[PDB]
Amino acid sequence: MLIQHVQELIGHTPLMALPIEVPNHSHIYAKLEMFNPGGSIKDRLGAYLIEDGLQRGRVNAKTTIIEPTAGNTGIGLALATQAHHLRTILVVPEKFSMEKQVLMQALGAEIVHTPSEEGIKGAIRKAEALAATISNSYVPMQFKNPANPAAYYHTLAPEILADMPAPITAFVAGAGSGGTFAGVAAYLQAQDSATKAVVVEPEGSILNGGPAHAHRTEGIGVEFIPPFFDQVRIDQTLTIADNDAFAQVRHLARDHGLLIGSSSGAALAASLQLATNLPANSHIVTIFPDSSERYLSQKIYTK
Amino acid sequence: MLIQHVQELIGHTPLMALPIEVPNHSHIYAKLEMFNPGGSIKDRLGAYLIEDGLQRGRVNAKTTIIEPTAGNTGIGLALATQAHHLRTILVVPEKFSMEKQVLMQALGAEIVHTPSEEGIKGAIRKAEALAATISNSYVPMQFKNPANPAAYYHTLAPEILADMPAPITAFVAGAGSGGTFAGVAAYLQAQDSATKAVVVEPEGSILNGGPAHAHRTEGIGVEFIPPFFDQVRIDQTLTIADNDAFAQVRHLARDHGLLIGSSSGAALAASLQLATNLPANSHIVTIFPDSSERYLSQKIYTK
Repeated sequence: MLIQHVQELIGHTPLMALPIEVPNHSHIYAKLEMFNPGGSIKDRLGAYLIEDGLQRGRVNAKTTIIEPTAGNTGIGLALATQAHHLRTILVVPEKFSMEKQVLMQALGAEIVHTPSEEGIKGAIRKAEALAATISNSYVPMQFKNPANPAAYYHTLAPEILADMPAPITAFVAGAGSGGTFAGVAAYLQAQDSATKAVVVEPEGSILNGGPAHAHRTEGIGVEFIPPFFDQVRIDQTLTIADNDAFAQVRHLARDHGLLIGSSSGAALAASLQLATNLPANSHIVTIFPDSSERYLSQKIYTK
Repeated sequence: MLIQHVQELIGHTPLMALPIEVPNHSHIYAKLEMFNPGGSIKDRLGAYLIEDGLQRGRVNAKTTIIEPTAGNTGIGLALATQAHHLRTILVVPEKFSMEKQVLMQALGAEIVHTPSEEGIKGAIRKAEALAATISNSYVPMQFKNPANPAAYYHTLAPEILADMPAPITAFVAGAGSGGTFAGVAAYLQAQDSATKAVVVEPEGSILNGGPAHAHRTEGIGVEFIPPFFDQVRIDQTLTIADNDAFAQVRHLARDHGLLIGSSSGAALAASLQLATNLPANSHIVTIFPDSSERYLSQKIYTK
C-alpha cells in the first residue's frame, strides 16, 4: 500500500463476481478497470505502447509522441508519456468527450482538434500529417499496432485466470479497436481452447453486417474489421441496443453501487444474453472499461 | 483479487510518498482516498454511520435514513444504505455539487432540495423537520455524531501507521465537519504523543479568526467549531488561499498524474508550508479526500 508513483496502481484490478440474477443459474464476473489511476483500462494500453516504442528504438528522450484518440487512450497514453518525460500531442475530434479532453490536458498533453464530422478517421489523418512535420516523432497508432492487444495479453488476461474460481466458459468484451478482446481472448484460448470468445458491438456497427450509424454507447464501435481478430477464434458477435446498455448502467448503480460506463452496460447486457444460450452453471468473464463519472455531463443515468 | 461486493473495496487505500520537492529535505505522504468505490473518503463514513446506527438500536430494516449533505457524504451513505436495503432521503442545497447529486440519485437515494442561500444549515433544519414527519427514521447527523471521527480512528488511522516507513512528525488534514482530522489525529497521537496535529482550512473560515466568505475550495470549510476537536491536541491551524490549493491540483496532475480535488490541493499546500517550519528530514502525512474528476464541470483545472 505504500507507493511512490500512480503507475504502481495500474493493473491488478478487481474481478467482481456480480451478485445479480443470471440466466440458467450461471455466473458473470467483471474486471473493474475503472479502478486504474487513469480511470480506465487504457492506463494499461498507454504504458505498453510507449514501452514497445522504446524497445523498438522508435522513441528517444526528445521524441514527440503523436496519437489520434477519441477518448480514454489519450488519458492512458498521457499518463505513460509523462512518466517517461516524453512530449505529447493528442489529436482528437473537436467536440468528442469533453471531460476526457480536460484530463488529457491536465496530464500535460497538448491537444490538436480535427472536425467532428470526420471522426477518428480525420484525427488519424491529421496525426499522420503532423508526424510528417516533426522529424523526431512517433505515432503509436493504436488501431493497427499489435502492441495494443499485446498490452492486455500479458497483464489483464493472466490476472483473470489468477482470480477465477472456475474454468472460463466464455469471455465477453466490447470492441472499439478490438485490442482488449483480441488480446485477452487469445491468451485465454491459448490456455484453454474450450473457452468461447464473444465480441460485443454497440448500435450501428458493421462487425455484424449491421447498419453504420451513430450510437449512444461511448467507447466501442468498429468502422473496419480490427486486424487483431486474427489471433482469436471468435465464436459469436453480439449486437447490443443502447437501451439495454444504459439500463444495465442504471441497474448496477442502483442495486450494487457499481458506477460503470455505457460500454460496460453493453458488455453486461451481452453477457446476460449469452447466459441464456450457454449450459447452466456456466462461468462468463467480461470487462468494464471505465466509469460513469466520466459521462455525468452526458446525462448517462437519465432517461 | 476476487470480490463479490463493491464494499470490499472500501478502505486500505494507498499511502503515497509524494515524489515532489519538499522544503528542508522532508517527506510528504498522502492517503489517496479517491480510490474508494464511491470516489471519496466518505465511503468510510457512510458505512460506519450506518453500522453505528444499527448497533445503537436506532435503525431497523424498515427505517428511513435521512441526512443533510452538501457533497460526498451523500454518496458514501447511499452506498452503505444500499448494502443494508435501507430507504434513503438526502437533503441537499439546490445547486450544490451537480455531479455528486447525479451519483446520489444513481445509488438509489431520494433527494429533497433546500434553498442554496441557506447552505448546509438549511439542509440540516429540513432534515430534522422531515425526520419529525416520519416515525421510523434516523438522522445520522454527521456534523454532531461522534461516530464520524470514530469511522477514521479505527480504519484510516491504523492504515497510515501500517504503511509509514518512519515515525510521523506531523499529521495534516482539511476540516469540513472536522471528522477526518479529529479521528485520525486522536489515533495517531494516542500511538505517539510527539505527533503534531495540524488543521487546514480554506480562506474564509472562523477556525483561524478569519472573516466569513465563500471560497473556491469545495468540500472543506468550517462554520462553527467542530465538537470533535476535544480529542486532539491541535498544534496549529493553517489557512490556505484558493490560489494555492488549485495550483497544487494543476501541478500534481501535470507532473505526477495525480487527479486530486481542490481540498486535496489545499492539504498539500498546507503540508508544504508546514515543512518550511519543521525540522529537516521530517515526515508529514496528509489526506487527499477525493478526485478532481468530480469537479470537471466546475473548471477545476482552469485558470
